[PDB]
Amino acid sequence: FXXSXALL
Repeated sequence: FXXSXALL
């Protein structure tokens, strides 16, 4: 969840 792990 919350995108790819780049930002979150």
